Amino acid sequence: ELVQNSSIGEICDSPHQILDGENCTLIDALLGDPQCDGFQNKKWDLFVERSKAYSNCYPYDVPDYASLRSLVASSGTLEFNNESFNWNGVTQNGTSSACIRRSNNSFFSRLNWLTHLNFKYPALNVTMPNNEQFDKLYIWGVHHPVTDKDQIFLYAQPSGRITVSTKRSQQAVIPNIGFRPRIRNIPSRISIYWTIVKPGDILLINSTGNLIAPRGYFKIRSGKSSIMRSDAPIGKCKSECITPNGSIPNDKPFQNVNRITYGACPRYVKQS
Amino acid sequence: EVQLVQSGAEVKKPGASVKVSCKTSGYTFTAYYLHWVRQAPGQGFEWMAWINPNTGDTNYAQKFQGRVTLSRDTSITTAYMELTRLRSDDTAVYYCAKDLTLMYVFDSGWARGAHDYYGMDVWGQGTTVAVSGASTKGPSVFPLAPSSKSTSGGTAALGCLVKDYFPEPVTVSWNSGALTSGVHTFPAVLQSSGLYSLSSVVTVPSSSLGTQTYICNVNHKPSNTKVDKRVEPKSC
Amino acid sequence: SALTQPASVSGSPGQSVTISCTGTNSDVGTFDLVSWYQQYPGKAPKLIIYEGSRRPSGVSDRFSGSKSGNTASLTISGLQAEDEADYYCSSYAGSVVFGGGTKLTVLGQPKGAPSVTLFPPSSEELQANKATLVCLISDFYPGAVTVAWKADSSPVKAGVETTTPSKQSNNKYAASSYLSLTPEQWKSHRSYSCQVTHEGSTVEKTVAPTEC
Ligand SMILES: *[C@@H]1O[C@H](CO)[C@@H](O[C@@H]2O[C@H](CO)[C@@H](O)[C@H](O)[C@H]2NC(C)=O)[C@H](O)[C@H]1NC(C)=O
Ligand SMILES: *[C@@H]1O[C@H](CO)[C@@H](O)[C@H](O)[C@H]1NC(C)=O
Ligand SMILES: *[C@@H]1O[C@H](CO)[C@@H](O)[C@H](O)[C@H]1NC(C)=O
Repeated sequence: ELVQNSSIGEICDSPHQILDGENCTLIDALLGDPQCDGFQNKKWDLFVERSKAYSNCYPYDVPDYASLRSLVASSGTLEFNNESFNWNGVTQNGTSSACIRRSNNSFFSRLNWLTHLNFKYPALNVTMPNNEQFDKLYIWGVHHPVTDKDQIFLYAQPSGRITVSTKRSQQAVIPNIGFRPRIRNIPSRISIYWTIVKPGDILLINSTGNLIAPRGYFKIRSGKSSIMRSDAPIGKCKSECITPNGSIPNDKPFQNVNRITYGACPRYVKQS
Repeated sequence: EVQLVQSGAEVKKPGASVKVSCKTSGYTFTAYYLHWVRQAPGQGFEWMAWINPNTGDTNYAQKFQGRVTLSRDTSITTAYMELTRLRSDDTAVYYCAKDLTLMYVFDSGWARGAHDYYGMDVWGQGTTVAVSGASTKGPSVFPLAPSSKSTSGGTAALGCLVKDYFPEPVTVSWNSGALTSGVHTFPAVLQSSGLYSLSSVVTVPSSSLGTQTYICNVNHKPSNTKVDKRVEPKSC
Repeated sequence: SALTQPASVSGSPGQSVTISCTGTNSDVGTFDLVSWYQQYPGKAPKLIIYEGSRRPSGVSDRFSGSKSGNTASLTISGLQAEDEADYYCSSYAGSVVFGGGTKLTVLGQPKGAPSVTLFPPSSEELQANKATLVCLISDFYPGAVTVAWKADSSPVKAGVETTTPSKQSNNKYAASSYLSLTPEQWKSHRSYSCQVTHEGSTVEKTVAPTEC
């Protein structure tokens, strides 16, 4: 018998740094859901996402959700540095009753909801250089209002336009005004986008409205960090092979517990 | 068109309470702060308090805290301001004013992070509240003697002081109306007690001080008091 | 926690006037949340300047605002007869604060100094155990005056009652001020004075319990 057919039902917290997600996904902890503010600037070798995870802030969606989840998971960190973005002429710190924090209306801790100032929204053109040695990850959004009445009362323009560019890429988004099913009694939505800036490069953001602005950047790292979906409890042991069903020993050259593995694991075989 | 229609003029006695309404129209009542500011007769503006028509939160001024209460009625988009334990020093025109800063957009679930005060763009027509403890009193009339020192040719100024009467008006004539040139009756002043007082002075030739008789005729119709006081040069 | 404005400003038709508005700090000299308001007699205010230099839709471009350090300023160019009103600045310094108000006159006649007549308390009133000094002010233009009373050379602030200026038949202004005293206060001091300040110039009249 040289095929590993069983596991201990637990993920050992050693030797890899395990970060349990509890009720939070990696993207929600990235944006700054009030329930996920305990995960700020935390590091990991394997992020464990649970099936009980749920969002509890402003309803949003991420075009290409898997790639942003994979890119941040393969970085193994949530370290965030605030940058002095100069939004002169607009209102900041937008909050919502769907994003409660400390029994008060709030918003994503990493995002800045910009609206008009006295029914004027000047064309914001801001430039943020990266004079560092690492890569910066900027998370920004586009707000999609329900009606044209809200479009005007939020941004004082019948339609906004957002352009985030570097010397290498360009991202241009037009908001889509319309009704959507009410999530936490909110029929508007936010679309999340990301941009990577390299050393010597500059972040350029042009917006005439509907911009969910960043408050800074996440540091990007390279390593063997990853993410895994599992409802197995985390335990006090040591094992260099993790599967969603728990840690398995790596004695046998084969295993049939599950294909998704992390670390130095045996090869997978079907069977049962 | 944004409109703030306030309630009618009020006449109260000291110690009572007054409550002024302010019906709004032409905008989302619960989306802007609503201020209350008063203006005493002849003075500037003094901010009293504001209210958040959405949540009901208030912010009274330290001088008014404990005596004024703000409230709203969202169904009729009307706000109320009640002042208790009224003073004669509470006599003013009371204004409700809409704040400039938009703070809520309900269907998109937006609430402004903090309130910033940029001004008050729409005001109500104002509600005049008079707080007087005075009843109906006839005036006391005293002579304002002309100057004893006189120049050759020049003029003298004599008058009569009409003290402590209520209410307005009082009529003053000199020598039963035969003297009109040089007559200057000043507008009355309202004292803290609620009573009025004015002075009426006529300028006459100094040579006529010792021959011509000058009598001011005071008539207060609210109390039906008539006074004929003679104004003569001082004893010395 | 206050804003100070000049009591009065004046100009001729076609000229330009500036109304200053000074504070302390953490207001007009940190945040420009300064708003200006125009008020006609017996009418509700109207916002004419917000955000320091911005003008609501419909307000004439002749109105403009500018800051310095801790002062704000409202400028009215091409002055017209209809520009005459009281102007207030407002801002936020712990709470919503208002300026004292500036009466702007558009000069349609030669500036005239006020005539001041001060009457001592009559012998009749003193025997009723009352004493009133009557200070009558007339024939001044523009219609803005500050009145100060003095016991000998010391200021008196209690017992003073002063009217707002009123229009005479000659289209100049008149006002009156009353100082209430006890007969003892009147007879204990050597003299009492009524000081009338108009356009920087002061006219003073004095009375005493002894002169005749
Ligand atoms: C966003 O707006 C900025 C500022 O208007 C644009 O920057 C200008 O770009 C033009 C050519 O597109 C140059 O001629 C100017 O010199 C630039 N201004 C400066 C000094 O920044 C920018 O191009 C806009 N972004 C996009 C992609 O439209
Ligand atoms: C930026 O501010 C947030 C506030 O929540 C904090 O969590 C984060 O550590 C800050 N980053 C830096 C570099 O100060
Ligand atoms: C607004 O955001 C700034 C910068 O992130 C922060 O310092 C401030 O606390 C915020 N204000 C509120 C109360 O939202």
